[PDB]
Amino acid sequence: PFSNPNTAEAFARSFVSNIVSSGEFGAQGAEDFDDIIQSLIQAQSHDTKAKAKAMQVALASSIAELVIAESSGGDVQRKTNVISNALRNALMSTTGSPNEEFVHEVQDLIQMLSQEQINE
Amino acid sequence: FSNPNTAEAFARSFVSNIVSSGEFGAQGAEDFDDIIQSLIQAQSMGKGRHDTKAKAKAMQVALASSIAELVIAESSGGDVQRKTNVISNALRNALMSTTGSPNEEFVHEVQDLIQMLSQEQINEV
Repeated sequence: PFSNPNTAEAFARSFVSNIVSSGEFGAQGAEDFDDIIQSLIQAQSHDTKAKAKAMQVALASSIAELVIAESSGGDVQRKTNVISNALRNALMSTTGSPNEEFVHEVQDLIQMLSQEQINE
Repeated sequence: FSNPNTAEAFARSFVSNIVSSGEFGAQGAEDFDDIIQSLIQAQSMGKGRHDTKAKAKAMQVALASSIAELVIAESSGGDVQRKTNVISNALRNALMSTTGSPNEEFVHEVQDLIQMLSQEQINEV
């Protein structure tokens, strides 16, 4: 989905809409996701495979870190399931595919970052 | 990384340290430069209407993960410990030079991300 800058723009709009609709995040939380995803999508703009991988991981890691920073510890599993659902749905509606690898990366990153000193 | 003037200087110093290490070739150094410059622009843009502590953490993690992923991408699996040591040393010197702390929390984040990303399907060869 991060092939086309227009597909990327369309995925971002759809993901943030899925976050707003969940009822799990307030005004500021949905805005946090929007500011961060919009920034990284815009940055993702000659390409190498290595650079594409770095940008895909930067986006996955930014989403994972927001889940932790928005959560209060005990609700990380609930917010992980809500963000996983929002992601799967936006990918499926914008691409016809659920991009399970991208979702796996975000889930793995959420679990690793729940233990980093930046989040202690 | 909240101070644009510092951010830019850190980018230049870090990339200089990567080039001087001799551990990364010309393409590697180019990939690092392009990615670190994009993530600085992202750090500024990520402030949007009102900067928040949660957004600042998300953008520091995005920068750390982008560095960790290129370490994996620029090798092909084998020499990960040497490259982790060289990148950690390049980062510490660039942080000390531009801030006067080694910011070992940020460096540890990058070392943890190298460990975890070296497991992921995107990195399978």
